Amino acid sequence: HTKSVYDNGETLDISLPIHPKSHIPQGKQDRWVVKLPDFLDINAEPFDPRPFEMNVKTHEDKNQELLDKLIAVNTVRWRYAKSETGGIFKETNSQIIQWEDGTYSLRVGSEIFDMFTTNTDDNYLVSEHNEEGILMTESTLSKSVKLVPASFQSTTHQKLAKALSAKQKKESYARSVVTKEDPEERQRRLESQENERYRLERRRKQAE
Amino acid sequence: GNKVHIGKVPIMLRSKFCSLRTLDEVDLYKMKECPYDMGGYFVIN
Amino acid sequence: LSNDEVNSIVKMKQSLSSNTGFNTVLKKAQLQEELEEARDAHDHERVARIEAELKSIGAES
Amino acid sequence: WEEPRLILDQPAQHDNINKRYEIRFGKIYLSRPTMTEADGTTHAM
Repeated sequence: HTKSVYDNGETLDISLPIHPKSHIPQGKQDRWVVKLPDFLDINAEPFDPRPFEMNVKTHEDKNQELLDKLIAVNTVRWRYAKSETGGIFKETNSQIIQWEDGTYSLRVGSEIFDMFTTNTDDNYLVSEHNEEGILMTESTLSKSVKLVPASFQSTTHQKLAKALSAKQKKESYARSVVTKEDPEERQRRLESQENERYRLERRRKQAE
Repeated sequence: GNKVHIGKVPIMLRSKFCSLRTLDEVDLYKMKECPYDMGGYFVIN
Repeated sequence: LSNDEVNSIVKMKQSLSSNTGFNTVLKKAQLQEELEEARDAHDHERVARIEAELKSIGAES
Repeated sequence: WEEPRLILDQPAQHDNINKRYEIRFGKIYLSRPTMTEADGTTHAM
């Protein structure tokens, strides 16, 4: 019997402000934690075509430019779609597809990335309240999900392979130069000048 | 602060920094170098 | 003769030197070294001139 | 670049003046092999 250490009974009358939720999970407060790959990005901001076109960057490094192009075209985005009835709706370019085997896949455009799920126990999601210095739980993270390219022939995989293969090809640090005179000339001339000023300084100090 | 000279590194023959990497076949004879020589060694003293 | 006088005479004859196989090979090697130096400096303008000069000097038999 | 910094510091009181003298190592420049004669002239080797 490990007796309870705390028996003072002191209690805090702290009241927390909570906001209504736009959605509510049904049947289970379960969520899946998914690691974000390098070739996939999330753009929570609404898609603004004009700033996007005006902010496209061009670099000399072909590998970096190709990687940026791949991540930009593969980035998950969303934008406001004007309905034919005059209303406004949230429109996204990303979907989740479940196959007949029960596996799940993340889809952006025509690209499909498979999901590998590993069950994790005693893993939960919490909401941080920094102003009060306490953590409020949200739900349970039952499964950890990894995103994997569907096949070799997928354009994303081929672009990644090209970028990584040509990235390690460029390696040349030392820069060549042409020597026109003796590399030791500076040292000897500066030593001569230093000895001259040594003699002058010694004479001055003996005369001082 | 600029290019200060720190030393001289011996150069392996027929390597990328050797003078014989270029020069083709004809000039290799004018320099009194055997075209059958394969390099891969240093010349110290 | 002194060393300096020998150098002066050699430079004078080099100015008079129309062509010599040893000297042509040395000039081509120096041009190749200058070309690699320009390449490492990403100077796309000098390298074209050096390539043109190398093409003109070359084509041996 | 394994050891890219040599640092000397000195808290001069001789008026607390903490002076740090640091030298950094930059690029490596290589050249084709060259011969420097006794007279002073240098030429490709």
